[PDB]
Amino acid sequence: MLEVCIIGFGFSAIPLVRELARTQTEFQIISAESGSVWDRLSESGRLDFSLVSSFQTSFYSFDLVRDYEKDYYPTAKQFYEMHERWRSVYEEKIIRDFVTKIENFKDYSLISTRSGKTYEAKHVVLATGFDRLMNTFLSNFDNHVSNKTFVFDTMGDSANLLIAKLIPNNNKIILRTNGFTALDQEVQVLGKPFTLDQLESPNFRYVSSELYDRLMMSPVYPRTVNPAVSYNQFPLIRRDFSWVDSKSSPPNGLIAIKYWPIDQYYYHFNDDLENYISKGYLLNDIAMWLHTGKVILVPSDTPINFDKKTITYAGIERSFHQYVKGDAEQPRLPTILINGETPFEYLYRDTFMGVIPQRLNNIYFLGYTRPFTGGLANITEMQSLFIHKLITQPQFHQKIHQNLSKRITAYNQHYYGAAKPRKHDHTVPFGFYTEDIARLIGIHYQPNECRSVRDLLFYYAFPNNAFKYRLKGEYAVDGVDELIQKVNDKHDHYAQVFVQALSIRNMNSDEAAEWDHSARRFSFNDMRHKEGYRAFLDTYLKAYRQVENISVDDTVVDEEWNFMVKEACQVRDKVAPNIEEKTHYSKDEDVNKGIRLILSILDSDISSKFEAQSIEFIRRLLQPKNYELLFIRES
Ligand SMILES: Cc1cc2nc3c(=O)[nH]c(=O)nc-3n(C[C@H](O)[C@H](O)[C@H](O)COP(=O)(O)OP(=O)(O)OC[C@H]3O[C@@H](n4cnc5c(N)ncnc54)[C@H](O)[C@@H]3O)c2cc1C
Ligand SMILES: [Cl-]
Repeated sequence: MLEVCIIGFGFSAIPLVRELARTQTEFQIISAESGSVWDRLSESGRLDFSLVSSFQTSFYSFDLVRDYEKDYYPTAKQFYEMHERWRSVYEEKIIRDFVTKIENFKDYSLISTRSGKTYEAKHVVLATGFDRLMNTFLSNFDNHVSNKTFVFDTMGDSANLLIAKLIPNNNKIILRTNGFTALDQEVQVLGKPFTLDQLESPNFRYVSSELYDRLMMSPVYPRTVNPAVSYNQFPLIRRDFSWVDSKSSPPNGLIAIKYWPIDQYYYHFNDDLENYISKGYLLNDIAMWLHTGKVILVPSDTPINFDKKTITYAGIERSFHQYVKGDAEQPRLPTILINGETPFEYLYRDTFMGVIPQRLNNIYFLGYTRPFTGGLANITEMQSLFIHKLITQPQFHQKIHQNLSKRITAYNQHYYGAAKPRKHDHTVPFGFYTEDIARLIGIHYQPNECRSVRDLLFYYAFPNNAFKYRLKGEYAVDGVDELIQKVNDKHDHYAQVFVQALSIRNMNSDEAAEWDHSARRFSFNDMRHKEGYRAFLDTYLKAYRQVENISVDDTVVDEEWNFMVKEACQVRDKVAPNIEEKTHYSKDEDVNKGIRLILSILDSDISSKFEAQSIEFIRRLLQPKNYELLFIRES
């Protein structure tokens, strides 16, 4: 009987197939001839965009050890070409067919296919991805439409991409909204560029959940009164977060849009704009669009007449060309029968770590957990190690399964509390999830084993990417020592991130929120760095039109739109004048002082005013008081 059958081969399955091949475990892959969304986008010439996630978090460790030389955002073409390279390596292991049904029994499953052939396997892994309505819409979009109005009832990374393609042709965008969370995908730290995933230092949650909450949440929840942040200039961007009940922040179930702020876009791309646009680097700065009025936010109950295609706002009956509403993704699962009889109903909270459904036996799910920030690779690489160990080590399979229902209950109590289930439950902070899996497998690090300040920087501030856990032990990858060294040298050993936590250790949440927004450029949604890029935006629109071979008449003044913008931006016009120029920027000065201190004691042993108080905090990091995670235990 077949030891392992993997159903679906795209991107998520690659690291699991690698480990099964290494241990020479018997496996077979079954994957559809139709392919993936990337295949159909490639065939229609629509891989003309870029990822919302950094290279280090979006490609697997065994590629990074060869190819990493700098932080950057890959293109969609680069991502798909990597899928195809690995498909070519493993194609001899792939049967091209479509699984229609799985009958699950006590220790094996019977797999049915559209061709009529059946397969038996002890262990079955599903890696089939999601269906998304927005995908078809992206695949049929005519990007030459010009001088029209669009109404959106949803906002998300796919809607933000469509908006980026519409803005250059003088199209006007109305968002009927109940709020959204958007975050600059690259920020400045003392002028230097960092991708947002580098700033999260997740293991500081072990110091205390309250400290970590202060470190992370002021850009998401409306905690600062600073008139420069977008959620004070445009209050309709604020979401209702009354559902949150967990003390673990950012909460499981929070989602965010990641976008290019125009200042960092200028820094990277101004010298070769037409080529960068043609490669897929599109300016998608939703904060710049709100600043300029090219997008307006209106209340969710603003009335729409769908027969006449009008929306009524500011006393104006505004005609619109197209209405856009996204849909809920759903996992692409075949029929699955419990004990060969009872249809299985998929529920994220009823699985362990999104991988092990407790209602089935020896069936595992790979690729159905989504990261809050960064790429899917971090998640699926760790899931693959977890699945590989469950399949190949019976003692580990038993250790996890013997108390599986108790582990799931404990996980849900920790991360969701009494909150009712939500459709976005499957989204997790990536550096909590990777560390959780590492502790379950046993490839984690121990804070008490740090000897020097440099060791503490690696433990707490070096990002919890999957490759962090593949230097030593069971799942070691050749070349990770050099990769970690290069990343450390290019980021000053993450001292600047380490010092953030040091700086807010004694603040309450209001003080920490004010401190976060006291920088000359704070990380997220800083509306002081938009007006100065108006001339560049004109240059960008011209470049975009040249690449798409479009001529756009922008001579006609749309006074009606200008009136609607004025109504929509009343709060901005009252709040923005309160922005004050400052002589000193507390956060910039505090971080600069902290970096100098840390780099000066980098190689000091831990056992050997501000400096004294900082050294005391550092010594306490060897014995963090909030390390317990009850769902890791075997009891
Ligand atoms: C527009 C878009 C942009 C994205 N951008 C990013 C980004 O910037 N960063 C990031 O990290 N992720 C991004 N993703 C998410 C993610 O990386 C992709 O969704 C990725 O394709 C998921 O890989 P997968 O292997 O899980 O699924 P897929 O790539 O969809 O592969 C699954 C395969 O299984 C096959 N299959 C399905 N059902 C069956 C069956 N019953 N029998 C046999 N075969 C079957 C399918 O035909 C397919 O070939 C994006 C996704 C989309 C749609
Ligand atoms: Cl990177």
